[PDB]
Amino acid sequence: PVLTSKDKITKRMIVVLAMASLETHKIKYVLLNCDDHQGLLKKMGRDISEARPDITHQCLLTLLDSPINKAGKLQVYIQTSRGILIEVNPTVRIPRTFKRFSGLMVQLLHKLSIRSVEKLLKVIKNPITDHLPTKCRKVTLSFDAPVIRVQDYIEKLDDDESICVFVGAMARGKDNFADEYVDEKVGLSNYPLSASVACSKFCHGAEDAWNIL
Amino acid sequence: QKALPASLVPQAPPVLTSKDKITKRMIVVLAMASLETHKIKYVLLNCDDHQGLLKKMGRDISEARPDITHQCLLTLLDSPINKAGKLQVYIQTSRGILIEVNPTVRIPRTFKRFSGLMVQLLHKLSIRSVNSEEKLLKVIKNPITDHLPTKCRKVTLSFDAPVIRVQDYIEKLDDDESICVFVGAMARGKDNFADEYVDEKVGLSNYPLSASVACSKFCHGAEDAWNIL
Amino acid sequence: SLVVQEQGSFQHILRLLNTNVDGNIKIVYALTTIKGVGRRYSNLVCKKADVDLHKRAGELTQEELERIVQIMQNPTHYKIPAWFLTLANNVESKLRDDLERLKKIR
Amino acid sequence: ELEQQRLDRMNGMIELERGVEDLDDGFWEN
Amino acid sequence: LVSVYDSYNPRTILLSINASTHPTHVTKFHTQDNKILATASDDRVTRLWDI
Amino acid sequence: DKKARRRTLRFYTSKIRFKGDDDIPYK
Amino acid sequence: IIKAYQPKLAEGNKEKLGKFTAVLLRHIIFLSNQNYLKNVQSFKRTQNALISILKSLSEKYNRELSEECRDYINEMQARYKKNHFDALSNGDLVFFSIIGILFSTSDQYHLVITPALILMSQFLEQIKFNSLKRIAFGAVLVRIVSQYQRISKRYIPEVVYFFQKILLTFIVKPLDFENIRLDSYELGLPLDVDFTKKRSTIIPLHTLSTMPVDQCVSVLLNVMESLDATISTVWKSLPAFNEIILPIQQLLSAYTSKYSDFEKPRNILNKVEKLTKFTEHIPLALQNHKPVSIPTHAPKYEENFNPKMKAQLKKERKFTMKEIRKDAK
Amino acid sequence: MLHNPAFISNPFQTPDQVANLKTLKENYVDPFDVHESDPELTHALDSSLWELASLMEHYHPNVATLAKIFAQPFKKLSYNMEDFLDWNYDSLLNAESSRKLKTLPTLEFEAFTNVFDNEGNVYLPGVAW
RNA sequence: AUUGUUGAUUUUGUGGGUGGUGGUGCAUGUGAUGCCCGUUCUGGCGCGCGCUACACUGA
Repeated sequence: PVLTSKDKITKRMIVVLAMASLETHKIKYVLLNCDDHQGLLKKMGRDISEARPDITHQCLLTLLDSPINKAGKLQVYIQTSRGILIEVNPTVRIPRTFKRFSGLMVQLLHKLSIRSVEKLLKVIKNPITDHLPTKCRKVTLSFDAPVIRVQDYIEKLDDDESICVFVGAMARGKDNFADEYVDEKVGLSNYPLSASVACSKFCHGAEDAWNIL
Repeated sequence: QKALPASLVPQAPPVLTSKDKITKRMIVVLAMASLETHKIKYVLLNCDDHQGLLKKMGRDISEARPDITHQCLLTLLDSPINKAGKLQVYIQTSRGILIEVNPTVRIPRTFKRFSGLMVQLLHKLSIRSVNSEEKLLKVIKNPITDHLPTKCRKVTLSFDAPVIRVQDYIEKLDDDESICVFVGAMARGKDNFADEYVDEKVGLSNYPLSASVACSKFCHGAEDAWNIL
Repeated sequence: SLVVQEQGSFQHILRLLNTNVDGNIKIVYALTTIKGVGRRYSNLVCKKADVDLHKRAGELTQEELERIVQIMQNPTHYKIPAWFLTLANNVESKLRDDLERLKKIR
Repeated sequence: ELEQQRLDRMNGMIELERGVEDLDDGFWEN
Repeated sequence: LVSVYDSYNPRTILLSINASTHPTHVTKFHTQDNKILATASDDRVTRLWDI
Repeated sequence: DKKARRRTLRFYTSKIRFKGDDDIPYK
Repeated sequence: IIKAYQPKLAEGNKEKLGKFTAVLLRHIIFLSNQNYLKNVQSFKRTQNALISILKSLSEKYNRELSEECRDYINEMQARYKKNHFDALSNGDLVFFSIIGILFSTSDQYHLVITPALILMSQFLEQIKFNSLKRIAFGAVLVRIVSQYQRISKRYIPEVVYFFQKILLTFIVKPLDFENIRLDSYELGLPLDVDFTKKRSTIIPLHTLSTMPVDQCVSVLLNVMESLDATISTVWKSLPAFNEIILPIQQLLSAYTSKYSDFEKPRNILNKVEKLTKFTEHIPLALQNHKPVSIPTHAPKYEENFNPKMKAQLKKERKFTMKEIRKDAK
Repeated sequence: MLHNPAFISNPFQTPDQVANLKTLKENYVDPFDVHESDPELTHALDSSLWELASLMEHYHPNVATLAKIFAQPFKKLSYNMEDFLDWNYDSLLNAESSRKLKTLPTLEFEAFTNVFDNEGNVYLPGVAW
């Protein structure tokens, strides 16, 4: 079955791509980029370092393509830097190229929902907690936090309970985006990790722990 | 009772190079990579950006996707196994060009800047650091078997092949040896690109997988197998 | 139990003329790293300072180091010999005019 | 906010937001 | 590092061995047997090498 | 005695990274 | 004076109140120096009222107050260099307290606190403490530095040094503490002291100028009440708690042996074995560093790849020569 | 002395190794003798330097930073003693005034009713006017 | 005081409220509507030969 925010009983593995840098801008509305639009972001007065929606695209490609998502045990959420929360249907097959992805998100941010002829991507109302399962472990990815084995962590976790991870899609920043929601922060490797790698690691561990294969 | 090492300052592990054959490592070969240029300036051909040109060439535009090799390189080079200096990557373009990737390279994250790098590489035959103290991407001579380690295990990622646990497979494998996986960066095709080099073919998941996911799924087993963390 | 060597320990790194010089390197070729100091100039400075060229840079004692600095800063005082220490665009325009003239003839 | 700032200053945040390690340049030399 | 040179031939190095990362203060050839060389280091282990 | 040893240690003294998703510098 | 010179009434009143903030502080310390035992209640009404006013000024004129605070710390240091303890007065003890009220003590670096904390620690270590007045002055200082570190809980070695000699001072040696250097062997308590009556542990500041056994005992109880607080808040966390407390166990052990009825050392003592029992004293491990990754170097390349003029001049001559030669032939 | 590698915990270590490590912790005793006069017999090499760890919490910010060096890799070859020997309390205060970096004075949001105790909130209990 | 002669319209010091000829949709214009957040000029090679290096069999 396709896991959805309405269902709260089934054990699942939620990923929240916090601090996602997805914004539309019109000179026509277009998804902002660190390289395609440099002068424009200067005019908006922001840093061009944190103008990277490609980070959020790569995370979705690895998350949606993982074997666990094929098994229907994963659903993704995106918390934009502006505070816009987006729910991603597990069944969606987002565009592989980035330019087609940028065209898809800009449709999303204005139309507030993408429908197919279930909304494949739907903008929802914050806070995240209302949508997350009733019984769930919340963690964040921190370089400073102690390193743990993801296989052991999920195994010692309960069976009726689910796991949320707030992966930071920013290029650089303090790991306090999800601090008030979360109860603990855990490190995943001694070396600093990219957002795409981190969710792929945490994806691979769940598959070994739950024998998704 | 054992005395401590004289110097405990952490040192970066050696950067693996094709010259060194003794050390155990992870070789990943992105076979059937689609990397080719053309004068318009020279541009790395894409399936979407340039559709007429590939029709003029007569080559199918299904098999004109360098973005797959871009995605496979980011996940391979950003993996912890690379950070431990236990992984080196090769790319066999469909045209027959072999590219050796220095583990130390930091390829551009956006695809637009990645394409500008490859035309430089495919013409100048090399890429140098910004500080200019090594070559980060150098085109090398075929066949690949010469560059591989003297004691090395070869395999391909075939969907039809029996599913194995990448963890059990590396653990049961010897210690002086090393492992090559011929990943197909092509979107679709017969898994016979590396048949002449490899000895067997293995499947990793019963479901079909993307190339980036298939290689990332394989390395994470190697890290847990070798305790890389 | 108490043995103190008069000359001193081997210096892995040294600071001469606001430059870091490795001890492992020989004196002449370690001093070459200083800007404005070449191979022959460093050899001559060592010869004037009366330092055995076979020594390593770390092996140098103090007084030899001040002596080298003093020789370098005042080369004349220690008798270091003095010897040791639009139109093209117009031509191009003429060429272009001539080339146009040839194109005119042909 | 005031509580958070006090914790940050407790851990070395110096308001001119530098750090305590910054103050330790040239201190012992002179 | 313990280094073995041919006497009267400083240039060529017959054998170079890295006994330990700590200093090697004593390196003595075995008197009865020519093949084996002894090294004692600040590692506090006196390894017995063979050329 | 401080001045004498202050002189000696002058020669002893020696005056004087991409991570995560950092992108290579633009130009 | 504040009301008559608010900032709005005229230009320049911010500076006038800024200087008045400094002048008010010098008045608060000045009054404390003056003798006030006759009318302690009246003094207590004015002194705290002025401090409450000074707090309001600091919210707007901390910069003017900070400069006066740092000047006074220099003045106390300068007077200490020539007169030693004779320079010190009750005003300094009051001054160090006001700074805690008006400034954030729990900062790793602060303009006013850090000079104050260095200056205070100098007294706890340099001053002789060879009289009951001098020990009582030090007993107040330990309380101030303890309140400075009421959140930070940083380690002050001078407090350890101060507690050792004061505890040994009132037992004079027993011939078992030769590593502790005393500055007066004639302050020992007599064996007839009851140590069961209820003696006030509070040290009033006006009594210091007057400064027998009862005063000695009251000062002693205050010092030990600070010792009990320091153990339970600061030292227990430090890895070297066992090493820090070991000399103090012996001193408190002497008090119990010499005065069986006396209970305070036993309560501090019984607490101490309880801490040492629970705490795990394992070897430390500090050189465990995270592995360093292989380097990462960015690639050099041209954004629009292309497969001085004297060279260009020569290049054009070559083509012009070739045309001429073909034309001539 | 600065660190015993046998006491470090590894996430990959097996459950038996965890049990073995726990027993090792329970049985440890510091062997350093403070009364022994022979420096070759004090068993200091078998002990550990807990005392330098505590100095990382010293109230003075710069002394704490120096103490933290033992927690950092030993890259420096040596430290110039002459730059640390002749310091006094006076020099520390003078050095504090002649600080290269100038900071802003902060204030305390917590409020105390009375500075001294009587003979709501008291800043110095145990001291009276 | 100040305007450009004029007459309290301004100026100065100290505090201080404001996103608003803002958009974009929703409900028969209206909504204590949801959602977010300018002005005028001045410039703009392809195909071929030969030689030298990339060190210790060397400098």
